[PDB]
Amino acid sequence: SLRKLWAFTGPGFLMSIAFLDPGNIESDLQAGAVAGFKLLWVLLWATVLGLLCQRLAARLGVVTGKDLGEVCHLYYPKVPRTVLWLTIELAIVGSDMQEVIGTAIAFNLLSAGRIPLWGGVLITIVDTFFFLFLDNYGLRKLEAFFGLLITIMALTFGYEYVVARPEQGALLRGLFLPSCPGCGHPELLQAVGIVGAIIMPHNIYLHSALVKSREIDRARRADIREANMYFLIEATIALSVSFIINLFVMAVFGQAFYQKTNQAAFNICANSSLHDYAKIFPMNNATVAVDIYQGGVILGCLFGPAALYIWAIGLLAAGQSSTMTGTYAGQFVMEGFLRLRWSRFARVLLTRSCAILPTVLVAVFRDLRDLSGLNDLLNVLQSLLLPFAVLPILTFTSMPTLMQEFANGLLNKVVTSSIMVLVCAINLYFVVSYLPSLPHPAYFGLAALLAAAYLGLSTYLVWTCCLAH
Repeated sequence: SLRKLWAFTGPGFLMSIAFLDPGNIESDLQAGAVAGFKLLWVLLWATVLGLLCQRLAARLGVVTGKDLGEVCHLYYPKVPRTVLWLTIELAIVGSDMQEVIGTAIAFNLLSAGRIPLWGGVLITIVDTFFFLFLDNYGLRKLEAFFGLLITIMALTFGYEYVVARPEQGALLRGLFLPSCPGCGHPELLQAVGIVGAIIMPHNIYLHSALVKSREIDRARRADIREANMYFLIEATIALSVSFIINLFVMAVFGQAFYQKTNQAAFNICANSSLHDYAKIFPMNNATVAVDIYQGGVILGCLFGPAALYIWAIGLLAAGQSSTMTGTYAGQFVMEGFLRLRWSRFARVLLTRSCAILPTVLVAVFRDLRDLSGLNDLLNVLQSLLLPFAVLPILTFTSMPTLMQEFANGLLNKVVTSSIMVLVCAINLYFVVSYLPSLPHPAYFGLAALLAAAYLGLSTYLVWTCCLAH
Protein backbone atom coordinates (compact mmCIF):
# COMPACT_ATOMS: atom_id res chain seq x y z
CA SER A 1 0.00 0.00 0.00
CA LEU A 2 0.97 3.66 -0.31
CA ARG A 3 0.54 4.37 3.41
CA LYS A 4 2.80 1.49 4.44
CA LEU A 5 5.54 2.70 2.09
CA TRP A 6 5.08 6.25 3.38
CA ALA A 7 5.50 5.00 6.95
CA PHE A 8 8.59 2.99 5.97
CA THR A 9 9.96 6.04 4.12
CA GLY A 10 12.68 8.20 5.62
CA PRO A 11 15.99 6.30 5.65
CA GLY A 12 16.45 6.10 1.88
CA PHE A 13 16.78 9.86 1.61
CA LEU A 14 19.42 9.61 4.35
CA MET A 15 21.64 7.09 2.59
CA SER A 16 21.19 8.98 -0.69
CA ILE A 17 22.31 12.15 1.09
CA ALA A 18 25.35 10.21 2.27
CA PHE A 19 25.97 9.09 -1.33
CA LEU A 20 25.89 12.76 -2.43
CA ASP A 21 28.69 13.95 -0.14
CA PRO A 22 31.01 16.67 -1.52
CA GLY A 23 33.79 14.09 -1.77
CA ASN A 24 31.66 12.28 -4.34
CA ILE A 25 31.21 15.65 -6.06
CA GLU A 26 34.95 16.26 -6.37
CA SER A 27 35.59 12.65 -7.40
CA ASP A 28 33.09 12.80 -10.26
CA LEU A 29 34.39 16.29 -11.09
CA GLN A 30 37.85 14.87 -11.71
CA ALA A 31 36.54 11.70 -13.39
CA GLY A 32 34.52 13.69 -15.92
CA ALA A 33 37.36 16.17 -16.37
CA VAL A 34 39.94 13.52 -17.25
CA ALA A 35 38.24 10.38 -18.57
CA GLY A 36 34.85 11.84 -19.50
CA PHE A 37 32.22 9.29 -20.49
CA LYS A 38 34.58 6.30 -20.33
CA LEU A 39 34.00 5.69 -16.59
CA LEU A 40 30.19 5.65 -16.38
CA TRP A 41 30.11 1.85 -16.48
CA VAL A 42 32.43 1.88 -13.47
CA LEU A 43 29.88 4.09 -11.73
CA LEU A 44 27.08 1.66 -12.61
CA TRP A 45 28.94 -1.38 -11.29
CA ALA A 46 30.02 0.39 -8.11
CA THR A 47 26.49 1.69 -7.53
CA VAL A 48 24.89 -1.73 -7.97
CA LEU A 49 27.44 -3.29 -5.62
CA GLY A 50 26.68 -0.57 -3.08
CA LEU A 51 22.98 -1.33 -3.44
CA LEU A 52 23.69 -5.02 -2.77
CA CYS A 53 25.79 -4.11 0.28
CA GLN A 54 23.08 -1.87 1.72
CA ARG A 55 20.51 -4.59 1.04
CA LEU A 56 22.66 -6.87 3.19
CA ALA A 57 22.96 -4.17 5.85
CA ALA A 58 19.21 -3.57 5.98
CA ARG A 59 18.56 -7.32 6.12
CA LEU A 60 20.94 -7.85 9.03
CA GLY A 61 19.76 -4.80 10.95
CA VAL A 62 16.06 -5.55 10.60
CA VAL A 63 16.40 -9.26 11.33
CA THR A 64 18.72 -9.05 14.34
CA GLY A 65 17.35 -5.94 16.08
CA LYS A 66 20.78 -4.35 16.66
CA ASP A 67 23.24 -2.49 14.49
CA LEU A 68 26.29 -4.14 12.98
CA GLY A 69 28.41 -2.35 15.58
CA GLU A 70 26.72 -4.18 18.44
CA VAL A 71 27.13 -7.58 16.79
CA CYS A 72 30.82 -7.06 16.05
CA HIS A 73 31.28 -5.98 19.67
CA LEU A 74 29.47 -9.16 20.73
CA TYR A 75 31.55 -11.42 18.47
CA TYR A 76 35.12 -10.21 17.99
CA PRO A 77 37.70 -10.14 20.82
CA LYS A 78 38.95 -6.83 22.23
CA VAL A 79 41.87 -6.01 19.93
CA PRO A 80 40.06 -6.73 16.61
CA ARG A 81 37.07 -4.57 17.57
CA THR A 82 39.42 -1.81 18.72
CA VAL A 83 41.38 -1.83 15.46
CA LEU A 84 38.24 -2.04 13.33
CA TRP A 85 36.61 0.80 15.28
CA LEU A 86 39.67 2.97 14.68
CA THR A 87 39.23 2.03 11.01
CA ILE A 88 35.71 3.46 10.87
CA GLU A 89 37.02 6.44 12.84
CA LEU A 90 39.67 7.12 10.19
CA ALA A 91 37.15 6.67 7.37
CA ILE A 92 34.59 8.98 8.96
CA VAL A 93 37.13 11.69 9.78
CA GLY A 94 38.31 11.51 6.17
CA SER A 95 34.71 12.04 5.09
CA ASP A 96 34.54 14.99 7.49
CA MET A 97 37.63 16.55 5.92
CA GLN A 98 35.98 16.05 2.54
CA GLU A 99 32.80 17.85 3.50
CA VAL A 100 34.57 20.70 5.30
CA ILE A 101 36.71 21.39 2.22
CA GLY A 102 33.52 21.26 0.17
CA THR A 103 31.80 23.79 2.42
CA ALA A 104 34.90 26.00 2.44
CA ILE A 105 35.03 26.06 -1.37
CA ALA A 106 31.30 26.77 -1.52
CA PHE A 107 31.66 29.69 0.90
CA ASN A 108 34.62 30.95 -1.13
CA LEU A 109 32.42 30.89 -4.23
CA LEU A 110 29.57 32.74 -2.51
CA SER A 111 31.96 35.43 -1.28
CA ALA A 112 33.42 35.83 -4.80
CA GLY A 113 36.87 35.68 -3.20
CA ARG A 114 36.18 38.21 -0.45
CA ILE A 115 36.01 35.72 2.44
CA PRO A 116 39.12 33.53 2.87
CA LEU A 117 39.21 29.82 3.73
CA TRP A 118 39.68 30.22 7.49
CA GLY A 119 36.52 32.32 7.55
CA GLY A 120 34.68 29.54 5.76
CA VAL A 121 35.80 26.82 8.15
CA LEU A 122 35.05 28.96 11.21
CA ILE A 123 31.57 29.80 9.93
CA THR A 124 30.82 26.16 9.09
CA ILE A 125 31.92 24.94 12.53
CA VAL A 126 29.82 27.77 13.98
CA ASP A 127 26.84 26.43 12.05
CA THR A 128 27.71 22.93 13.28
CA PHE A 129 27.57 23.86 16.94
CA PHE A 130 24.46 25.90 16.09
CA PHE A 131 22.93 22.59 15.02
CA LEU A 132 24.14 21.34 18.40
CA PHE A 133 22.36 24.29 20.05
CA LEU A 134 19.21 23.26 18.13
CA ASP A 135 18.60 20.79 21.00
CA ASN A 136 16.94 23.67 22.91
CA TYR A 137 13.49 22.51 21.76
CA GLY A 138 14.46 19.41 19.80
CA LEU A 139 11.49 17.34 18.65
CA ARG A 140 12.84 16.82 15.13
CA LYS A 141 13.43 13.76 12.95
CA LEU A 142 15.28 15.44 10.02
CA GLU A 143 13.61 13.29 7.37
CA ALA A 144 11.36 15.95 5.83
CA PHE A 145 13.97 18.69 6.30
CA PHE A 146 16.70 16.82 4.48
CA GLY A 147 14.38 15.38 1.87
CA LEU A 148 13.60 19.00 1.05
CA LEU A 149 17.32 19.80 1.01
CA ILE A 150 18.19 16.86 -1.25
CA THR A 151 15.33 17.73 -3.61
CA ILE A 152 16.63 21.31 -3.71
CA MET A 153 20.17 20.31 -4.62
CA ALA A 154 18.90 17.70 -7.08
CA LEU A 155 16.84 20.37 -8.83
CA THR A 156 19.92 22.60 -9.03
CA PHE A 157 22.04 19.86 -10.60
CA GLY A 158 19.23 18.80 -12.93
CA TYR A 159 18.66 22.35 -14.14
CA GLU A 160 22.38 22.73 -14.77
CA TYR A 161 22.42 19.44 -16.71
CA VAL A 162 19.37 20.29 -18.81
CA VAL A 163 20.63 23.75 -19.72
CA ALA A 164 23.88 22.04 -20.73
CA ARG A 165 21.84 19.84 -23.13
CA PRO A 166 24.16 16.84 -23.64
CA GLU A 167 23.79 14.19 -26.33
CA GLN A 168 23.10 10.61 -25.24
CA GLY A 169 24.85 8.94 -28.19
CA ALA A 170 28.16 8.84 -26.34
CA LEU A 171 26.28 8.15 -23.10
CA LEU A 172 25.11 4.85 -24.59
CA ARG A 173 28.67 3.52 -24.88
CA GLY A 174 29.66 5.20 -21.61
CA LEU A 175 26.95 3.50 -19.56
CA PHE A 176 26.82 0.16 -21.36
CA LEU A 177 30.29 -0.74 -22.67
CA PRO A 178 32.60 -1.83 -19.79
CA SER A 179 35.98 -0.91 -21.26
CA CYS A 180 38.38 2.01 -21.67
CA PRO A 181 40.79 1.73 -24.60
CA GLY A 182 43.30 4.54 -24.96
CA CYS A 183 43.25 5.66 -21.32
CA GLY A 184 45.98 5.21 -18.74
CA HIS A 185 46.97 4.96 -15.09
CA PRO A 186 45.37 8.23 -13.83
CA GLU A 187 42.07 6.98 -15.27
CA LEU A 188 42.47 3.84 -13.16
CA LEU A 189 43.26 6.02 -10.13
CA GLN A 190 40.11 8.11 -10.54
CA ALA A 191 38.04 4.98 -11.23
CA VAL A 192 39.24 3.44 -7.97
CA GLY A 193 38.53 6.74 -6.24
CA ILE A 194 34.97 6.94 -7.55
CA VAL A 195 34.40 3.28 -6.63
CA GLY A 196 35.49 3.99 -3.07
CA ALA A 197 33.63 7.28 -2.75
CA ILE A 198 30.29 6.07 -4.10
CA ILE A 199 30.10 3.36 -1.40
CA MET A 200 30.79 5.07 1.92
CA PRO A 201 32.10 2.45 4.39
CA HIS A 202 30.18 4.04 7.27
CA ASN A 203 26.85 3.80 5.43
CA ILE A 204 26.63 0.11 6.33
CA TYR A 205 26.70 0.95 10.04
CA LEU A 206 24.44 3.94 9.43
CA HIS A 207 21.67 1.85 7.86
CA SER A 208 22.20 -1.00 10.33
CA ALA A 209 21.43 1.60 12.99
CA LEU A 210 18.49 3.39 11.34
CA VAL A 211 16.73 0.06 10.81
CA LYS A 212 15.61 0.16 14.46
CA SER A 213 13.50 3.29 13.86
CA ARG A 214 10.56 1.32 12.49
CA GLU A 215 8.92 -0.99 15.02
CA ILE A 216 9.80 -4.56 14.00
CA ASP A 217 8.42 -7.57 15.87
CA ARG A 218 11.04 -10.31 15.56
CA ALA A 219 8.61 -13.07 16.59
CA ARG A 220 6.59 -12.89 13.35
CA ARG A 221 8.76 -13.71 10.34
CA ALA A 222 6.28 -12.52 7.69
CA ASP A 223 6.30 -9.00 9.13
CA ILE A 224 10.09 -8.82 9.14
CA ARG A 225 10.17 -10.15 5.58
CA GLU A 226 7.75 -7.40 4.54
CA ALA A 227 9.89 -4.81 6.34
CA ASN A 228 12.99 -6.12 4.57
CA MET A 229 11.34 -5.95 1.15
CA TYR A 230 10.06 -2.43 1.86
CA PHE A 231 13.54 -1.30 2.93
CA LEU A 232 15.04 -2.86 -0.20
CA ILE A 233 12.51 -1.02 -2.38
CA GLU A 234 13.29 2.26 -0.62
CA ALA A 235 17.05 1.71 -0.96
CA THR A 236 16.61 0.94 -4.66
CA ILE A 237 14.66 4.18 -5.15
CA ALA A 238 17.28 6.22 -3.29
CA LEU A 239 20.14 4.63 -5.23
CA SER A 240 18.32 5.29 -8.51
CA VAL A 241 17.98 8.96 -7.55
CA SER A 242 21.68 9.13 -6.68
CA PHE A 243 22.64 7.48 -9.96
CA ILE A 244 20.47 9.77 -12.09
CA ILE A 245 21.98 12.85 -10.46
CA ASN A 246 25.45 11.39 -11.03
CA LEU A 247 24.46 10.72 -14.64
CA PHE A 248 23.48 14.37 -15.01
CA VAL A 249 26.78 15.62 -13.61
CA MET A 250 28.79 13.06 -15.60
CA ALA A 251 27.19 14.05 -18.90
CA VAL A 252 27.52 17.80 -18.39
CA PHE A 253 31.08 17.70 -17.06
CA GLY A 254 32.33 15.34 -19.75
CA GLN A 255 30.78 17.45 -22.48
CA ALA A 256 32.05 20.76 -21.09
CA PHE A 257 35.48 19.52 -20.02
CA TYR A 258 36.88 16.88 -22.39
CA GLN A 259 39.75 17.90 -24.72
CA LYS A 260 39.45 21.47 -23.43
CA THR A 261 42.68 23.45 -23.19
CA ASN A 262 43.40 26.24 -20.72
CA GLN A 263 43.92 29.03 -23.25
CA ALA A 264 40.82 27.97 -25.19
CA ALA A 265 38.64 28.31 -22.09
CA PHE A 266 40.33 31.60 -21.21
CA ASN A 267 39.61 32.98 -24.68
CA ILE A 268 36.03 31.66 -24.63
CA CYS A 269 35.07 33.21 -21.29
CA ALA A 270 37.50 36.11 -21.00
CA ASN A 271 34.86 38.52 -22.33
CA SER A 272 33.02 38.09 -19.01
CA SER A 273 34.01 39.59 -15.65
CA LEU A 274 34.59 36.76 -13.18
CA HIS A 275 38.03 38.16 -12.15
CA ASP A 276 39.02 34.60 -11.13
CA TYR A 277 40.48 33.86 -14.58
CA ALA A 278 44.09 34.29 -13.41
CA LYS A 279 44.66 30.72 -12.22
CA ILE A 280 43.04 28.85 -15.12
CA PHE A 281 45.47 29.81 -17.89
CA PRO A 282 49.18 28.99 -17.68
CA MET A 283 49.34 29.77 -21.43
CA ASN A 284 49.67 26.15 -22.58
CA ASN A 285 47.49 23.59 -24.36
CA ALA A 286 47.08 20.86 -21.74
CA THR A 287 44.48 19.09 -19.63
CA VAL A 288 42.79 21.50 -17.20
CA ALA A 289 43.18 20.11 -13.68
CA VAL A 290 39.96 21.30 -12.05
CA ASP A 291 38.70 21.49 -8.46
CA ILE A 292 35.28 22.61 -7.22
CA TYR A 293 36.39 26.25 -7.28
CA GLN A 294 37.73 25.98 -10.83
CA GLY A 295 34.75 23.89 -11.93
CA GLY A 296 32.30 26.44 -10.60
CA VAL A 297 34.15 29.39 -12.11
CA ILE A 298 34.37 27.60 -15.47
CA LEU A 299 30.65 26.80 -15.40
CA GLY A 300 29.87 30.42 -14.53
CA CYS A 301 32.13 31.73 -17.28
CA LEU A 302 30.66 29.42 -19.93
CA PHE A 303 26.96 29.64 -19.01
CA GLY A 304 26.58 32.56 -16.60
CA PRO A 305 27.45 33.43 -13.00
CA ALA A 306 24.02 32.14 -11.96
CA ALA A 307 25.46 28.71 -12.71
CA LEU A 308 28.26 29.38 -10.20
CA TYR A 309 26.09 30.72 -7.37
CA ILE A 310 23.58 27.86 -7.66
CA TRP A 311 26.45 25.35 -7.95
CA ALA A 312 28.00 26.68 -4.75
CA ILE A 313 24.59 26.60 -3.05
CA GLY A 314 24.27 22.94 -3.97
CA LEU A 315 27.78 22.29 -2.68
CA LEU A 316 26.94 23.96 0.65
CA ALA A 317 23.75 21.92 0.99
CA ALA A 318 25.64 18.71 0.23
CA GLY A 319 28.29 19.65 2.79
CA GLN A 320 25.74 20.30 5.53
CA SER A 321 23.92 17.05 4.73
CA SER A 322 27.15 15.04 4.73
CA THR A 323 28.20 16.62 8.02
CA MET A 324 24.91 15.60 9.63
CA THR A 325 25.05 12.07 8.24
CA GLY A 326 28.62 11.73 9.48
CA THR A 327 27.61 12.90 12.95
CA TYR A 328 24.82 10.32 13.12
CA ALA A 329 27.03 7.56 11.72
CA GLY A 330 29.83 8.25 14.18
CA GLN A 331 27.44 8.42 17.12
CA PHE A 332 26.20 4.97 16.13
CA VAL A 333 29.80 3.74 15.87
CA MET A 334 30.28 4.95 19.44
CA GLU A 335 27.20 3.13 20.72
CA GLY A 336 28.09 -0.02 18.78
CA PHE A 337 31.79 -0.47 19.49
CA LEU A 338 32.02 1.11 22.96
CA ARG A 339 28.43 1.81 24.14
CA LEU A 340 29.63 5.24 25.22
CA ARG A 341 26.10 6.58 24.63
CA TRP A 342 26.49 10.32 24.13
CA SER A 343 24.00 12.66 22.45
CA ARG A 344 25.72 14.23 19.43
CA PHE A 345 28.37 15.98 21.56
CA ALA A 346 31.66 14.05 21.73
CA ARG A 347 31.48 12.64 18.19
CA VAL A 348 30.91 16.05 16.61
CA LEU A 349 33.58 17.65 18.81
CA LEU A 350 36.27 15.14 17.85
CA THR A 351 35.29 15.09 14.17
CA ARG A 352 35.19 18.87 13.76
CA SER A 353 38.52 19.21 15.58
CA CYS A 354 40.25 16.48 13.55
CA ALA A 355 38.88 18.22 10.47
CA ILE A 356 39.70 21.81 11.42
CA LEU A 357 43.38 21.19 12.20
CA PRO A 358 44.54 19.85 8.78
CA THR A 359 42.30 22.15 6.73
CA VAL A 360 43.30 25.24 8.70
CA LEU A 361 46.96 24.28 8.25
CA VAL A 362 46.54 23.70 4.50
CA ALA A 363 44.63 26.99 4.20
CA VAL A 364 47.34 28.93 6.03
CA PHE A 365 50.35 27.40 4.25
CA ARG A 366 49.09 25.82 1.00
CA ASP A 367 46.98 26.65 -2.05
CA LEU A 368 43.81 25.14 -3.48
CA ARG A 369 45.56 22.63 -5.74
CA ASP A 370 46.91 21.05 -2.56
CA LEU A 371 43.30 20.95 -1.34
CA SER A 372 42.25 19.05 -4.47
CA GLY A 373 45.15 16.63 -4.04
CA LEU A 374 44.24 16.16 -0.39
CA ASN A 375 40.65 15.31 -1.31
CA ASP A 376 41.99 12.85 -3.89
CA LEU A 377 44.05 11.20 -1.16
CA LEU A 378 41.03 11.24 1.18
CA ASN A 379 38.72 9.45 -1.24
CA VAL A 380 41.51 7.01 -2.13
CA LEU A 381 41.79 6.32 1.61
CA GLN A 382 38.03 5.76 1.72
CA SER A 383 38.40 3.25 -1.11
CA LEU A 384 41.21 1.51 0.79
CA LEU A 385 39.07 1.34 3.94
CA LEU A 386 35.94 0.08 2.13
CA PRO A 387 36.82 -3.66 2.45
CA PHE A 388 37.26 -3.23 6.20
CA ALA A 389 33.56 -2.30 6.25
CA VAL A 390 32.27 -4.68 3.58
CA LEU A 391 33.91 -7.84 4.96
CA PRO A 392 32.51 -7.76 8.54
CA ILE A 393 28.97 -7.53 7.16
CA LEU A 394 29.74 -10.43 4.81
CA THR A 395 30.86 -12.51 7.77
CA PHE A 396 28.00 -11.52 10.05
CA THR A 397 25.36 -12.42 7.49
CA SER A 398 27.29 -15.60 6.61
CA MET A 399 26.72 -17.83 9.63
CA PRO A 400 23.21 -19.15 10.44
CA THR A 401 23.48 -18.71 14.23
CA LEU A 402 21.90 -15.26 14.01
CA MET A 403 19.83 -16.13 10.90
CA GLN A 404 18.86 -19.80 10.77
CA GLU A 405 16.39 -19.03 7.98
CA PHE A 406 17.38 -15.59 6.63
CA ALA A 407 20.98 -16.60 5.95
CA ASN A 408 22.90 -16.05 2.70
CA GLY A 409 22.24 -18.32 -0.25
CA LEU A 410 24.97 -20.01 -2.24
CA LEU A 411 24.69 -17.51 -5.10
CA ASN A 412 24.98 -14.53 -2.75
CA LYS A 413 27.87 -16.23 -0.96
CA VAL A 414 29.90 -16.82 -4.12
CA VAL A 415 29.06 -13.39 -5.56
CA THR A 416 30.13 -11.62 -2.37
CA SER A 417 33.33 -13.67 -2.23
CA SER A 418 34.04 -12.66 -5.83
CA ILE A 419 33.59 -8.98 -5.03
CA MET A 420 35.72 -9.28 -1.89
CA VAL A 421 38.63 -10.83 -3.79
CA LEU A 422 38.09 -8.22 -6.53
CA VAL A 423 38.32 -5.29 -4.10
CA CYS A 424 41.30 -6.83 -2.29
CA ALA A 425 43.07 -7.18 -5.65
CA ILE A 426 42.18 -3.57 -6.48
CA ASN A 427 43.67 -2.40 -3.18
CA LEU A 428 46.79 -4.50 -3.78
CA TYR A 429 47.24 -3.01 -7.26
CA PHE A 430 46.70 0.53 -5.98
CA VAL A 431 49.23 0.14 -3.17
CA VAL A 432 51.63 -1.43 -5.70
CA SER A 433 51.24 1.73 -7.78
CA TYR A 434 51.89 3.77 -4.63
CA LEU A 435 55.12 1.98 -3.62
CA PRO A 436 57.44 3.60 -6.23
CA SER A 437 55.84 7.03 -5.71
CA LEU A 438 57.54 7.83 -2.38
CA PRO A 439 59.95 10.76 -2.89
CA HIS A 440 61.80 10.07 0.38
CA PRO A 441 63.36 6.66 1.13
CA ALA A 442 62.58 7.12 4.84
CA TYR A 443 58.87 6.44 4.20
CA PHE A 444 59.61 2.91 2.95
CA GLY A 445 59.44 1.44 6.44
CA LEU A 446 56.27 3.28 7.42
CA ALA A 447 54.54 2.26 4.19
CA ALA A 448 55.67 -1.35 4.61
CA LEU A 449 54.40 -1.49 8.20
CA LEU A 450 51.06 0.07 7.25
CA ALA A 451 50.66 -2.38 4.36
CA ALA A 452 51.59 -5.30 6.62
CA ALA A 453 48.98 -4.27 9.19
CA TYR A 454 46.37 -3.84 6.45
CA LEU A 455 47.08 -7.28 4.96
CA GLY A 456 47.12 -8.88 8.41
CA LEU A 457 43.72 -7.48 9.33
CA SER A 458 42.37 -8.45 5.91
CA THR A 459 43.69 -12.01 6.26
CA TYR A 460 42.23 -12.32 9.76
CA LEU A 461 38.84 -11.19 8.46
CA VAL A 462 39.15 -13.63 5.55
CA TRP A 463 39.91 -16.44 8.00
CA THR A 464 36.81 -15.50 9.99
CA CYS A 465 34.65 -15.39 6.86
CA CYS A 466 35.92 -18.74 5.58
CA LEU A 467 35.16 -20.17 9.01
CA ALA A 468 31.69 -18.70 8.52
CA HIS A 469 31.71 -19.94 4.90
